[PDB]
Amino acid sequence: QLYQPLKDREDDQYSHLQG
Amino acid sequence: SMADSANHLPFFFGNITREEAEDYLVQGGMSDGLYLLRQSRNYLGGFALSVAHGRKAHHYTIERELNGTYAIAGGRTHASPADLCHYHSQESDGLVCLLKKPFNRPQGVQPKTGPFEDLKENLIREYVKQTWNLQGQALEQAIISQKPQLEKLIATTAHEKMPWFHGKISREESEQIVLIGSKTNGKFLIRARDNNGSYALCLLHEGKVLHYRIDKDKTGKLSIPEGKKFDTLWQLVEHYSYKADGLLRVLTVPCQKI
Repeated sequence: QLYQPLKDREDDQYSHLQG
Repeated sequence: SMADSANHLPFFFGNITREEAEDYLVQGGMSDGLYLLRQSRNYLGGFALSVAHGRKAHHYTIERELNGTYAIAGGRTHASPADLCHYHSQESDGLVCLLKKPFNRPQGVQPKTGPFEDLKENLIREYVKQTWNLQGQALEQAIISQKPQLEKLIATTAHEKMPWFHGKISREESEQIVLIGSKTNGKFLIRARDNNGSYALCLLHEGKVLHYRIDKDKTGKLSIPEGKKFDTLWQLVEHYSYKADGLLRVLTVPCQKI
């Protein structure tokens, strides 16, 4: 394959305004 | 607007990673409403609010809005991140909890800066001097009078001058130039593919050159497919120099030009 794909990207969850 | 171009709060760590911010929150006890401020690593002029609650870390991106105010997505705007933090110490207003206790920089720890932040003021000075033919006070006044616009421009162009950026060179030229000299793992460059903000990351892994696509989406954000999104290439390079995050390995030494 000509361009390498990303493997398993680390979990990187951003918090949102809520309640 | 911030009082200065740089943040100066005792609980601002500059451009530390999420992981370094979490390590500092653990060092500070991970008490509910313990918090620090860091520079956003993927939003230009942005910040991130890292706060402990429920023995977990919660991370909020604070964007710089077009008018020079700051806001978490969908929140009220504030003059500065200092104002944002003081406000959220009085009203939760959507945050997981009240901010109770700033975690301050330990004694003699300074805010972290990246390569770009260390070059930024001098790149702007050189641009105004050469474009407008100004010296001394006049130069200083001109920088100040257009500081915000100058910061946006230098951010969009600064990559061109940085050691890992080789401009418009072919896939073949890139493999050839990366394989010259010591086959140091993580040796890398970025090249342009067109004039329409499409690039490639070329990375040396066990004596073989890998190519990853870098694309500008419809927002103006650069990313490797399925990857973290950035406003600038220098942000992308700083991120993938800290951790692989899906690459076969972390970026190390920038491939020297010729």
